[PDB]
Amino acid sequence: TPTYPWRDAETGERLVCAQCPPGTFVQRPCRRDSPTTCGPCPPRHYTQFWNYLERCRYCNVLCGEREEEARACHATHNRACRCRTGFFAHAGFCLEHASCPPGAGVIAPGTPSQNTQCQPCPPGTFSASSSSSEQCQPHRNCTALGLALNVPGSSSHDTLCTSTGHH
Amino acid sequence: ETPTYPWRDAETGERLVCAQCPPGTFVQRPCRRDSPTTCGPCPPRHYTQFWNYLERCRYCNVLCGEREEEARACHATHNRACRCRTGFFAHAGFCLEHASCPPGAGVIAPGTPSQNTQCQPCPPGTFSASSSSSEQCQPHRNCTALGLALNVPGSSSHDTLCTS
Amino acid sequence: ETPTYPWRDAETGERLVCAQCPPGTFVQRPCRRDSPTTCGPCPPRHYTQFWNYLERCRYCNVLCGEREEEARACHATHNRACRCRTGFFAHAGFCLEHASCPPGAGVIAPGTPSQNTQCQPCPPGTFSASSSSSEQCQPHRNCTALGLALNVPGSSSHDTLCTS
Amino acid sequence: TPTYPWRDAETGERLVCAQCPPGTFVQRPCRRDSPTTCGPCPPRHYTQFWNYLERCRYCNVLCGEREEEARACHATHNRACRCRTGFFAHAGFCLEHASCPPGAGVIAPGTPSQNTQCQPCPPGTFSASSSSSEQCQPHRNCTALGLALNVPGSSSHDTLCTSTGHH
Amino acid sequence: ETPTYPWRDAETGERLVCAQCPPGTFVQRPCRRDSPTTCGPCPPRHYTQFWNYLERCRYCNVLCGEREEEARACHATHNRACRCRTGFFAHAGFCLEHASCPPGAGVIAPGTPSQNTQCQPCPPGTFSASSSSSEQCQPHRNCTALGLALNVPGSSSHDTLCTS
Amino acid sequence: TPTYPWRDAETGERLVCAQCPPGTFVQRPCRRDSPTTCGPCPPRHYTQFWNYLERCRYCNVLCGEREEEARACHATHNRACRCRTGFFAHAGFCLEHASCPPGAGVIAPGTPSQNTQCQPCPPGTFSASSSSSEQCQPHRNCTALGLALNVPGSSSHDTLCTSTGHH
Amino acid sequence: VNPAAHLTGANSSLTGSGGPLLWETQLGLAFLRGLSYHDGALVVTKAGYYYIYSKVQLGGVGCASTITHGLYKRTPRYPEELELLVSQQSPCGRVWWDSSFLGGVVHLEAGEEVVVRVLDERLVDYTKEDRSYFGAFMV
Amino acid sequence: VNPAAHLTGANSSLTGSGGPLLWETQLGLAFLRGLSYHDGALVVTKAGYYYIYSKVQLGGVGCASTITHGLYKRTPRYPEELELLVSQQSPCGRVWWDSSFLGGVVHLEAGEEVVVRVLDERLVDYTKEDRSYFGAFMV
Amino acid sequence: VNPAAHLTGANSSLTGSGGPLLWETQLGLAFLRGLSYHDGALVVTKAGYYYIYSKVQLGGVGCASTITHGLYKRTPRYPEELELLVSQQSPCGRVWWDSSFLGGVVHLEAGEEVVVRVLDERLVDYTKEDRSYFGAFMV
Amino acid sequence: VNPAAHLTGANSSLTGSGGPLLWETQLGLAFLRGLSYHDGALVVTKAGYYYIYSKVQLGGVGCASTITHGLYKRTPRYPEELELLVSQQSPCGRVWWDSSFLGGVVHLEAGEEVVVRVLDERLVDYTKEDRSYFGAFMV
Amino acid sequence: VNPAAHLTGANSSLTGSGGPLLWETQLGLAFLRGLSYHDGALVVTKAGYYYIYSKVQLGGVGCASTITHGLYKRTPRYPEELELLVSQQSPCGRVWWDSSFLGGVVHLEAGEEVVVRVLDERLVDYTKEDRSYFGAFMV
Amino acid sequence: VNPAAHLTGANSSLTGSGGPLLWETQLGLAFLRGLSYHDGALVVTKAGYYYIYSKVQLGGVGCASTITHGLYKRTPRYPEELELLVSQQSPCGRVWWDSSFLGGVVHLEAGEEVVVRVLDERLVDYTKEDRSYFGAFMV
Ligand SMILES: *[C@@H]1O[C@H](CO)[C@@H](O[C@@H]2O[C@H](CO)[C@@H](O[C@@H]3O[C@H](CO)[C@@H](O)[C@H](O[C@H]4O[C@H](CO)[C@@H](O)[C@H](O)[C@@H]4O)[C@@H]3O)[C@H](O)[C@H]2NC(C)=O)[C@H](O)[C@H]1NC(C)=O
Ligand SMILES: *[C@@H]1O[C@H](CO)[C@@H](O[C@@H]2O[C@H](CO)[C@@H](O[C@@H]3O[C@H](CO)[C@@H](O)[C@H](O[C@H]4O[C@H](CO)[C@@H](O)[C@H](O)[C@@H]4O)[C@@H]3O)[C@H](O)[C@H]2NC(C)=O)[C@H](O)[C@H]1NC(C)=O
Ligand SMILES: *[C@@H]1O[C@H](CO)[C@@H](O[C@@H]2O[C@H](CO)[C@@H](O)[C@H](O)[C@H]2NC(C)=O)[C@H](O)[C@H]1NC(C)=O
Ligand SMILES: *[C@@H]1O[C@H](CO)[C@@H](O[C@@H]2O[C@H](CO)[C@@H](O)[C@H](O)[C@H]2NC(C)=O)[C@H](O)[C@H]1NC(C)=O
Ligand SMILES: *[C@@H]1O[C@H](CO)[C@@H](O[C@@H]2O[C@H](CO)[C@@H](O)[C@H](O)[C@H]2NC(C)=O)[C@H](O)[C@H]1NC(C)=O
Ligand SMILES: [Mg+2]
Ligand SMILES: [Mg+2]
Ligand SMILES: [Mg+2]
Ligand SMILES: [Mg+2]
Ligand SMILES: [Mg+2]
Ligand SMILES: [Mg+2]
Repeated sequence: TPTYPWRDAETGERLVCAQCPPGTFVQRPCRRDSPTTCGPCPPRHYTQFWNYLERCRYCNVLCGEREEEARACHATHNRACRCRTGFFAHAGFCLEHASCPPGAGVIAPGTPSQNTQCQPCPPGTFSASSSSSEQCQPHRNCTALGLALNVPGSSSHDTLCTSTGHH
Repeated sequence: ETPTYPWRDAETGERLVCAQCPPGTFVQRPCRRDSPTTCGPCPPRHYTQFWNYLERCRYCNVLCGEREEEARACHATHNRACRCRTGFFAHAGFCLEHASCPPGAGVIAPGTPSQNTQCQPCPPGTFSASSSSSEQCQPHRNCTALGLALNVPGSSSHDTLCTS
Repeated sequence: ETPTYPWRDAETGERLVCAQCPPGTFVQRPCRRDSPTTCGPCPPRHYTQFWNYLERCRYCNVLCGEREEEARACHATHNRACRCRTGFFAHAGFCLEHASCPPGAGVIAPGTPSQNTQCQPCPPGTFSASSSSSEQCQPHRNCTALGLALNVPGSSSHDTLCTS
Repeated sequence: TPTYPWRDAETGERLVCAQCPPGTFVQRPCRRDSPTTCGPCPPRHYTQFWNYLERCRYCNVLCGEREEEARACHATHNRACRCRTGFFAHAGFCLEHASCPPGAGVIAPGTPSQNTQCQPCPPGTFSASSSSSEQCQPHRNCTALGLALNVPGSSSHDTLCTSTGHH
Repeated sequence: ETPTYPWRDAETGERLVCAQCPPGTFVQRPCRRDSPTTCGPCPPRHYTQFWNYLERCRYCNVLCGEREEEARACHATHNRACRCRTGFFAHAGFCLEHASCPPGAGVIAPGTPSQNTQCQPCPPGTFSASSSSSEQCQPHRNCTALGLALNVPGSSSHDTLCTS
Repeated sequence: TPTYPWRDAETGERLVCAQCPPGTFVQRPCRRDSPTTCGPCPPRHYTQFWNYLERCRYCNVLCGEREEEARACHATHNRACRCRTGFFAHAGFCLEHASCPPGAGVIAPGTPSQNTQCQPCPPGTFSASSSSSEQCQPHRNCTALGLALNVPGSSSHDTLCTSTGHH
Repeated sequence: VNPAAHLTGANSSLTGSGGPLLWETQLGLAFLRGLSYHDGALVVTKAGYYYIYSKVQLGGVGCASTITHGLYKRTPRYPEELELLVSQQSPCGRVWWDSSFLGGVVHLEAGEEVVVRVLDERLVDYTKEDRSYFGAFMV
Repeated sequence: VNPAAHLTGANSSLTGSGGPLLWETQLGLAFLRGLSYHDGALVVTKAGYYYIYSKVQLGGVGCASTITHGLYKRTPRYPEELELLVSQQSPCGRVWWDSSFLGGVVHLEAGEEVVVRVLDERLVDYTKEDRSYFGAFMV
Repeated sequence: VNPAAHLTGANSSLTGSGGPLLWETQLGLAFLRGLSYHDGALVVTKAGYYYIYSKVQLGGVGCASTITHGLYKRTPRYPEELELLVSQQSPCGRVWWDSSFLGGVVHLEAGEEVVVRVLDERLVDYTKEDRSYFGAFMV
Repeated sequence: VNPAAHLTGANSSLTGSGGPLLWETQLGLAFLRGLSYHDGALVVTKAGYYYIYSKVQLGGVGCASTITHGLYKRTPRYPEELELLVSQQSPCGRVWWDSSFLGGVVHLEAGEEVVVRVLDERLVDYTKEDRSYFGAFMV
Repeated sequence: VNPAAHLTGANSSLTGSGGPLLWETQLGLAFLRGLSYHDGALVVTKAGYYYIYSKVQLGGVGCASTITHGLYKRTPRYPEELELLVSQQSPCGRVWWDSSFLGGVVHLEAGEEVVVRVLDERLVDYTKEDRSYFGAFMV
Repeated sequence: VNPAAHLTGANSSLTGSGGPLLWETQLGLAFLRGLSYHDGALVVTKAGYYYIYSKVQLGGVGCASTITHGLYKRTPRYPEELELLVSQQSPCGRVWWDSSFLGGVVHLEAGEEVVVRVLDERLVDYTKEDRSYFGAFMV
């Protein structure tokens, strides 16, 4: 139990007072005949460590319009904030998750911590759209369908088959 | 079953329906009146990834740069593919070095072949003292857990010191 | 009178002076020994704007973009022409949205197809409270004209308040 | 007539003093037996509203080297400034009116408020010069002149005619 | 001695070893069975800088721009060459105006055809009052050398004044 | 000898005290019966002029990691700094001397005051390398060597000769 | 007791009315000592010269590319604000951050007030009490 | 008769589907001589080596900061397009304009096709037949 | 004999009149074979389809931030130039260099002409015959 | 009475002599209270520690791209200015605006002076009294 | 005697430990008067409200492109620093220079300390005493 | 049979020696028809006028801010390369991509050679046969 030094005011005797645990502050210091009175931190204030503050710290982390609470102000900790859905954190801002354009697809969706990740669609796959959810999808497979090839696909357009075989 | 392709017999002129050749092969010789399509294996440095009736395999024309290694080799059935080497991440067609989180910020995710280092400012009660692409935010030394008294308060960039 | 052009008669070889064709037309057939130039009307999507002896009208090859509308249609005598749509102004080959004057500044001229919004900081005794591409600087509410006393002085960005 | 409250110093009685009109300031407050003495604002100072200032405001709008007075400092108003001939106002600066290059011409001249406006010369017209006054002018018209066409014009050069017809 | 070149005689077909032509010349006619190489002088606007067997001299195709003058003329043995005119320095293919050292800084090296003005901040006890591409830092007026007392201390941008 | 005025404290008489020369400061002002005592400036301090300072100025010019002393702190002058070998001064920084790329060569080496100067290699010369010392060097001269020309050189590669003549 | 104050950015700080910024006056680092506050304004109760100051933390994504940060006086004697100390900054020259700081001595009478205005206000980061603020003390 | 063609930007050029550009083939400067066209593709009828080219005028306002412009072959013998000549450009480094040109000689059999693709398509100015185009000729 | 030409930048190339560039036609790399030249124009004498091209080297110092480079036809049958192949570029985004290349196949009758124009002309480097040029050949 | 002053930019403010800026001392917001003024300098009449400060509003069109804003001491004991508080700013990185602010405590004796210098001076906007200024108060 | 101090950048100023900056306290312009110093911190010996301030001269060659400059309180009552006044600047938008200035009034008790931290610290120019500094005075 | 060739970027393309690029001549899209190749050079065997071209894909990270891309002739009759078609580009105005294309008609005798050079070489992307190439055909 960590302590701090003090003095009894009636006698002048030296005292050894208990500090106060997370969530509390020193409302009244010890005396020769009583321990330190630890008060609970009021709303909007916290102490995260053992301390001998006479007032708790202010919960001063405010969430912007693109953020929401990752943790509430509690007597034990300050508030904390993360980017809301659709946004990631960068350089103290909350930016819009990028879209992967046509020709490329999502390999990891965006999170509050990272931007959308993207790759160029590999051979055999495509993405036709600018999108922050769409992955590279495999081309329509004319041979598996027993159908004739009509127009070959690319990294940004699906293969087209006719509607019948050749005979 | 096996996909196919129309072909005018040279010297018969009738419409044949020939078997295409499988991935890893190409058409050495087209199907005739009595003979099936003759398929040959792709020579080295060449591939076919789909059924086809190419007269020559496609060339394995993807080359890895000095920042890159093979994620796949040139095979009879596919082209070479490349990824960024260790310490780099793939950005806009290039391989960039993984970034470093300054003092005051810690790694929340290692860099990978597709992803830069991810960093955040060290939350309260935690610290990072150096620019590093591995080091995470660590909790402050806890003076009361060690039975010591506080010497110098720590910060987002320096550890708490306790007095002996 | 009617402008002209020299022409070697094919099969006579003499130098003829033929009439050119007027705007809206082109030369269907050249002038001969006995016949004048035969002029035909430009078909749709085509034009000639000047006298000419073209064998085919010029193509109306100006296309309006999504930010643009026709200032003139394709006619027999002229090409299409385009201007920026409502809300845009023509800058360096593009159609940009009209700008907004911030709080503290007022519109001194509406945006047009050729001109951005014009803005100035609100002069003394005047105000604008909003970002707007129409709103001008207005004079402060005059407390003494309304028979009231002053409550809160105004600014270039807020109206003067008077006490009831 | 707007007013302000005051106190007679001899008696302590409450007074209701007249404010002072644009162009003046309170040189002496009212008394039980006289109205407020309104002084005229001295040079370099103004009041634009009814007021009970004891000193007029300073005419603090100074004109830069590229500006000139749109209004003088008057007892009723501060000075105000506009860009001098050849300059327009933008972002608190006075910039040089742009020139329209060859191939393009002036559709509105520059003013203190706006920059030169420019268009690409339409068909049949030209501008050969980089200029902040020159408009697109119609090409020399060979047919109207009864002359032969020598070299066709463009948006940045005039049509050339010979000096005679064809016969 | 004189360098040479192999040549198949046209109409003999034997391998001849012919003399090349010297700088300032070119080959009017190749060497034959009995005749040596005939060399002719480069006409104006043309040159050869090395021994050669060109059938026509190279063209003097270096042109000086308006910011440039000839460092060398077009000669029979070399192309024209250009340098920046007085007041300019050669940077990345262009001729830029020599820079000016602001008040507070002095010229430590004049601009030349290859080099911008060099400037440094005026060291202590020295000054420059103007933006100039010649003016160097000069020592402060020394009040005690002139037998006067100090009036106003000088700076890196103003001379010390002494009282009469 | 420049002076300053003073007053004798015992009598009140006016005095004319000597100032103190470069390298010194007034440790004790004059009196009616003694001249000014000039003290020598202590380490890390200087006076560059005749003066009547009571403390010398501080040698406050500190050399950065890319700099070294051009002059030491002396009693007569402040310290001064220049860029170390390999660096030149620009805009209060010490920058790395540039390299002249292939195709171009050094015409003046870098100094603490100026960056490397470079020209495009003229006809007949080459530089194969990106270098901040290498000059344009003359091509290997096949005719002077009595050898056949194998491959002509350029501004960034040397001419190649075979190893024999032609006959 | 010498008048002083330090007011901090708050959740209410940006009204979007084109009126002045609002500030916190009691929690965390904010305090008033011999000055008052009403609706964004520091209210003077003791006449004298004050050093007034304000810092605003500005920040944005790319991009009136010009930001004006100022302190203005209101007096009941005249129906318009007077400019005291004003800065114009064009920091938008992607994510950017810039701080604008103003300080200076002005004479203020009892009953006069001082407010801070930023145009455009929305570039102000009001989320951290250590980053945007407004204060004064008598000198 | 030597095959040649020159096809031009048209009102229909930008499909938005991620497929090939479409082109005009008969009006104004467009023509076909001994080649055909089918849904954006030049279709070869005489086998041989062709010089193929295309120019696209690019432009936009600010900033897929990278544009790819390419020419691609389609053959019935393989179910995916084959790259012939491709460029990547990052010209976004307010209003900008850049033009990308590609040319090269390729072997093409009867029945094979060539197309152009640009990603992103939307940066292509199709409003002027002189600025975006696609053509070829046998060599 | 197949018509061809390649014309090069010359000391006289930039007239300053707003007209076409002029070119060298015989010295160094310039030549004419079965085509003619007249005051900046290539003049066609054998009718047919031609591949025409031009490259201009552009450069300058800082910043008409937009450059237009084009090839234009002149015919006696119409009193205004006709656009063939045009590019717009904004390369000013201190010293810069950019090169603009245009090529394309066009139909030209005997007696018609082709010219090049750049606006603004002054950004063209004409000092080097290898960097600005204009040519053609029949296909 | 505690010495203080606030001097404002004036029409005379930029001498162009390379000497210090000049300031207004009486009109509008400017005042002296227990400090004097002579030729650009605040003149100290009571010895002590002062917080000195100066703000200059800088602005320009495009672009020594480095601006130095400083406060300097003059003493009769030594024939050269002493640097007190100095900032270097390279804000030119079209129309731009930037504010430079300096403040700090220095010890000054009676008869010493303080001046403000900007290099380059012409970037200073001296047209608004609220924008460029120089003051001090004893602490 | 009213507590004041002005501490100046020194050769020791950048520890590179991620701890606070260190400062000179005696030579040249630096002084302490009724405040103390220990290991980078101003140590308070008289309780009251202080205006604290710090200016850091930043500079670099091209380019965490974001610089944080702050003043922080340490108290023995709590084992973590408290942020007082903090600025974030992204000035890297070649050679650049920028100054960051912070000032404000805070209440400090005896035995509390104030330190300055910059991240990243190495952009601080510590070579000139007039350029980077840290001070305070009681108000 | 009309000479033609198209050669492509290869793993060996960038020698680092300051010499010419090397190229592939048989795999994938590369071929030779009535021309030869020797150590980077196309070697002419039938005399005449050729249209020569080359495209290089350039790219890098930040910033010899100027790139020169050119085609050069080698003849045994002169001991230095002769410039044919050259471009200079400054595209470095983080990641960028630009492509440079050159084409033009030149006269070449039997036995003469053409090469390509880029300075600096290292900015050339050789990893893709569709993006850097060199070819020709007789016209
Ligand atoms: C040289 O001068 C001759 C005059 O001797 C001149 O020819 C004139 O050209 C103009 C421009 O093309 C012609 O104007 C047109 O007239 C026709 C009817 O004959 C109209 O139908 C035209 O269309 C208008 O229609 C639109 C509505 O749908 C309108 O909104 C729009 O404003 C259109 O312009 C048009 O007015 C005119 O006919 C001739 N005149 C003669 C006698 O031929 C020529 O242009 C001059 N050359 C040069 C190079 O400047
Ligand atoms: C290989 O070595 C041989 C030597 O055995 C060498 O040939 C030499 O070349 C130089 C360069 O062209 C020649 O120098 C010239 O000489 C002539 C007279 O014969 C002069 O007229 C030349 O002009 C000068 O004139 C200007 C005034 O108008 C001067 O200002 C200027 O400086 C000019 O240079 C010039 O000096 C020299 O003649 C030959 N020597 C022989 C013996 O042929 C060759 O250059 C070397 N090859 C390579 C590739 O380096
Ligand atoms: C530091 O160490 C001690 C214990 O080893 C922690 O003290 C405890 O705090 C919690 C939180 O309120 C209490 O519920 C316990 O009763 C405390 N126990 C003791 C023995 O002191 C303390 O929380 C640690 N601090 C941090 C930030 O982790
Ligand atoms: C506000 O309203 C009143 C009148 O309706 C204006 O008061 C007049 O001011 C002028 C200007 O000097 C005087 O000449 C009149 O005699 C005043 N009349 C009255 C009845 O008060 C006042 O000017 C208006 N203010 C503004 C800025 O427009
Ligand atoms: C200014 O002028 C005087 C002399 O003309 C210089 O005074 C001398 O200073 C040196 C340096 O310590 C001494 O050794 C001499 O004895 C001094 N002589 C006299 C007669 O005063 C002085 O140094 C000059 N100042 C500068 C900066 O150059
Ligand atoms: Mg996609
Ligand atoms: Mg870290
Ligand atoms: Mg508004
Ligand atoms: Mg014009
Ligand atoms: Mg100077
Ligand atoms: Mg070199």
